[PDB]
Formats: sequence, structure tokens, C-alpha cells
Amino acid sequence: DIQMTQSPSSVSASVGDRVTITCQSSPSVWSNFLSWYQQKPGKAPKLLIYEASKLTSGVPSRFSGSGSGTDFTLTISSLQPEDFATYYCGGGYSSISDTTFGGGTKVEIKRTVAAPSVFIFPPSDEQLKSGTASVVCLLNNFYPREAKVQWKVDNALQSGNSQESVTEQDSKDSTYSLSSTLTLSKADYEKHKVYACEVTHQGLSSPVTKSFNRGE
Amino acid sequence: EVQLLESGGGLVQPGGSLRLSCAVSGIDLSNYAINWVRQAPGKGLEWIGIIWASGTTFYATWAKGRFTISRDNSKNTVYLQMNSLRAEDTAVYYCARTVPGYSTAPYFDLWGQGTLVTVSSASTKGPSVFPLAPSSKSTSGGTAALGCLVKDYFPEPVTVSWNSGALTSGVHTFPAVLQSSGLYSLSSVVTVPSSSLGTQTYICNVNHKPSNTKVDKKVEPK
Repeated sequence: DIQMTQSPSSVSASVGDRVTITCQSSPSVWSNFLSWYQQKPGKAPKLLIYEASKLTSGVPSRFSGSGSGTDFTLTISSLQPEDFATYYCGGGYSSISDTTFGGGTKVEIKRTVAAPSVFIFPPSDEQLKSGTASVVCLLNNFYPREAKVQWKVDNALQSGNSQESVTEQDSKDSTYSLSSTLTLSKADYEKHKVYACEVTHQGLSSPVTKSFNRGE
Repeated sequence: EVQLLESGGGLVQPGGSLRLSCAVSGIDLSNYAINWVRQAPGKGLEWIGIIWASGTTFYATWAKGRFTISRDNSKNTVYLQMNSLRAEDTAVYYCARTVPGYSTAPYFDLWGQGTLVTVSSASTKGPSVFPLAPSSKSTSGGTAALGCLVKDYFPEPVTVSWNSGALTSGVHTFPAVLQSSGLYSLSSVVTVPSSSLGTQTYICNVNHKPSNTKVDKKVEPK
């Protein structure tokens, strides 16, 4: 069919760096019908460039597009932390019904290491009434995204009974936040005393531990 | 001051129908061409079709059949009629305007917030809201952290708010995650200064429209 190939699928760059995204379509798009959109998490796409190179109003001069036919490039001159987003290309093909978008390029920011602030939360009494216990461990405002969170119940290393969740990159400081939730049945929760959360991350010399004794 | 607002989104059973509406405020619109673009969760943008100033409509080859666009200028509203929905049609549907002066060209300048449509055979489920209370030693340290755990709901979305909007700084509402139950769950946390505790009240406001579930939980340390 049309085949709209956008690369890279994702990329990390330091603020101030130049980012280059290319979009290659098999059928040469119709007379210059190529556009670029920016989409930040949760928000809708935003038109940055159309006609392959015209910037819409209010778009920073650090954005610019070039190319023609089957090969185009979107270039971000000086990457800012606010540019974190997924970029998409759009193409027309004298069929209208063939309008297609590329797969997108997730552009993330590379900043210096920042250690996480760790907190732990025991399950509430209201939830204990329902027959289930959820223990929550919060890793706040850190970078890089990679982090290892391990649950230890009375030292017994848990495995297969917790889920993690990561926030999108912060557009101001470029950091992340992660939550790890240990979920047990009430009987199993009351079967132990010490619930601990152990975090390993590039910003910490030694892994940090957060815990609480059930009851007291 | 100029925005497009979509509506009609929600839970639909497979094979059911649904009509989304796009209403503009701040401009006429009867003179602009409107497009509907969709995006499955975590996936990319997919064009569905367009309707010109004149009723004329064009559809993506795969949509011409179960999708129909129409407009009512006396109301300044565009409509998307979805028929025989498939689980695959679960997505955020967007309303977007073609740059005035173009047609057929994939240049869309004005978008709507987008409204999520979930095609599923499952019934809606309301969430439980438990507080995540800061530690008793939350005094001193480097500010305290507290939050809300919104557990077991379906489908998305769920919006969480702190102190009816007053508190926005240091707020992190995590992306929802599926549980072995097939239900979503998430938590919204917020870091505040130790001294604020006890003197300042903290309440998270959870709203899950699909189940008409609204809850205000006051998080308190013990």
C-alpha cells in the first residue's frame, strides 16, 4: 500500500543537541503534501510544519523541515526539555483516502543522574476490610528511568506479586517518577511483620531501603 | 479561546453503534473542513475521514462502511457515526480542522481534546479509593509525600485532582496499569512540605464518569 516509514522509532538527546527525524514513504507523496506534528503525553497532536517546510505560527525557529518526494527530515536545532514528545509525519497522495501518518518517533531527554526520593505506604484499614492489601513504594523525581525496586517480606525476596508504573518524562526537569505496588491478600499480609522496599538506581551509592512493621 | 470539544465517548459493546460530536466555540466553522483522526492506546495516528465546507465527505478506504461523517452548521457541530464497532476500534477519537485554504492536504491545525471510545463486552466497574498516608516521621526530612490509590475500575479514564484543583505542584498521577483481574488501577501522589501537614488539608478528587463514581478522600497521617 502506502508504507510510511519513520525513523528512528525513538531517540534520546541532551538539551541543546540537534535531533534529526526522517520520514520515508514508498509512493512519493503528492506535490509536497508532507507535514509534521508534535504530540505530548495525553495531549492532542500539534501541527509544527506543513508543506514539508513551512512552520505554523508560534513554532520556535529551532524546528524546521526539509526533503521532497519520498524522503523528508524534521530537524530540532537546540533540543529543549519541553520538546519531549512523540513526533509524527503526515502524507497526502492525490487520493485523499490515502492520507497516512508515520509510526512516530518518541523523543526523550538525556540529562544528568538524579537520585530518587523514596517513600513507602502501608495498606489503609479501609482496604484491609475488603480482604486485600496493597503496599505502595514511591520513587520520586529521578533519572535515568532504569531503576530496580525489590520487595522483601520478612527478608523473603518477593517475585511475581507487584506491578510498576512510570510517569512520562517531566517537561521541566526531565525526570521520572515510579510507583511499585505490592498486592497481597489480607491473610497473607497479616502473616508477616516487616514489609520493605529496596531501591537500586544509578544515583545511589548503595541501594536504599524503606520499610514498616505491620501493626505497630 | 478557540477549541474543539468532542463528546459521545464511552463504553460500547461490540457490534453496538455510537455517535461522537464535535462542537466548536470561538469561530464559525461552517467554512472549514473537519477531519476525524483516531489513535489506539499506545499506538499511532490513523486518519478516518473528512467533511468539507460543503457536505462532501471522503473516508479512509477501511472506514467507508461503518463510519459516517456529517455536519450541522446551524449548530456549529460535526458528527461521526460509528456502526458495528469492533474491539479494534477502541481508541481516542480526535476532531481536527484542515488548515483553511487546503483540501486533501494532511495539514490539521486545530484539534479537539479527543474522546476515548472503548469497545468491550465487559461491564463498567467503579473504583475504590484508599488513602496513602505519609509516615508518622514525616516531620523534618525532605518534605513529606502522600497520595491516593484508585483501585479496580473499568474502563479508562479516571481523572484525579488535589484540593479541587488548588494543588497541582508536585503532583504525579501515574498511568493506569492492568491487574490480573482485567481491571485498571493507579495512584496519584503529591509531595508537600512537612510543616503543611496537620495545618493544611489534603483531599484528592477522583472521578470515573463511566460508572458515575466521584469520590473525595482526605488523606491524613496517623
